[PDB]
Amino acid sequence: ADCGLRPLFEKKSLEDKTERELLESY
Amino acid sequence: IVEGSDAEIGMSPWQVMLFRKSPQELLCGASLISDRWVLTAAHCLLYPPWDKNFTENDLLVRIGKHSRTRYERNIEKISMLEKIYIHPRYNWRENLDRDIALMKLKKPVAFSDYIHPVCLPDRETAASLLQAGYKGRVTGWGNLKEQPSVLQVVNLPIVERPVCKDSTRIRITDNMFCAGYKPDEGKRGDACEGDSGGPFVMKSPFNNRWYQMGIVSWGEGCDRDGKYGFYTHVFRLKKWIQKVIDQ
Amino acid sequence: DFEEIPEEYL
Ligand SMILES: CC(C)N1CCC(C(=O)Nc2c(OCCCO[C@@H]3O[C@H](CO)[C@@H](O)[C@H](O)[C@H]3O)cccc2OCc2cc(-c3ccc(Cl)s3)on2)CC1
Repeated sequence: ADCGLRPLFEKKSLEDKTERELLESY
Repeated sequence: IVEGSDAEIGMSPWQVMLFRKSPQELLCGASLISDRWVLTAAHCLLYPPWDKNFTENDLLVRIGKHSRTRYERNIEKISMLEKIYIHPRYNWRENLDRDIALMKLKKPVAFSDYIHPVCLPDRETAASLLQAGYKGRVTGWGNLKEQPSVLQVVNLPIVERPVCKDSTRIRITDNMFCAGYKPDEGKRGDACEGDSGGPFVMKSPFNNRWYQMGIVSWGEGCDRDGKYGFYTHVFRLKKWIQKVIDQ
Repeated sequence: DFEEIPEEYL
């Protein structure tokens, strides 16, 4: 429902330090 | 995790420590998929070759953690298991086919900044994201080589099936996939002992949500050149998952 | 090794 949206990142629209390495691989 | 980094606070809020009562030790990783349900590898509960057969009362779940050894007062939640369920076609004799278990918690846990469920994939998210070269992320508290103060993180590419198969003499099934950098590639990294049962996650570029695509299953060593980690294919077993959940 | 946990869970 609310799954996979992290309180300290996506729910505050903040990025973590390496998530961009994932997205760039797609 | 071998050649990973320290996790950020709240980076992996679905991460779950499987914790043994006596000795009070780290058994496995695991994941939170709702308020009463935790997903892990079957081999964390049942692995006759390394003398392992756990009952509900041997075990705790610790949710919301960052420190491996501290009791993280006011932050972690320690929960009790109502029931363990191993996939009935789990192959512990051969190749760990269907390496998956669910654990129902005695009561629901309250979500928090450090405690939040990961999504399970749908067909289309699986079909779109589970592709060779695409990277997922593995976290846990297992060994740094073949031990951390805090939760470790590494980003690993999914590897082409033929390569997975040619890396090993074990017979791979469609219910597993492998991941890791190839020898030639600049980067390395792997899960290791104590990380198993934890989540291999990917972030959808469509809806910005984190999906559990894999469960950390096995490897031959940790971070050997020309070897890869093997992961349980979560989507493939997802009908078993929602079977036991609606029942 | 591991810091002891509140015996209420044990
Ligand atoms: C298929 C299944 C029946 N068995 C697979 C091998 C496994 C084992 O003994 N692994 C292993 C290990 O493998 C031993 C197998 C023999 O090693 C041999 O080493 C040879 C070197 O010449 C290789 O050529 C040969 O292919 C290889 O089999 C060695 C040390 C610790 C080990 O476990 C640590 C570990 C790793 C991990 C994970 C790493 C990455 C994950 Cl994702 S999960 O979790 N825990 C036992 C179960």
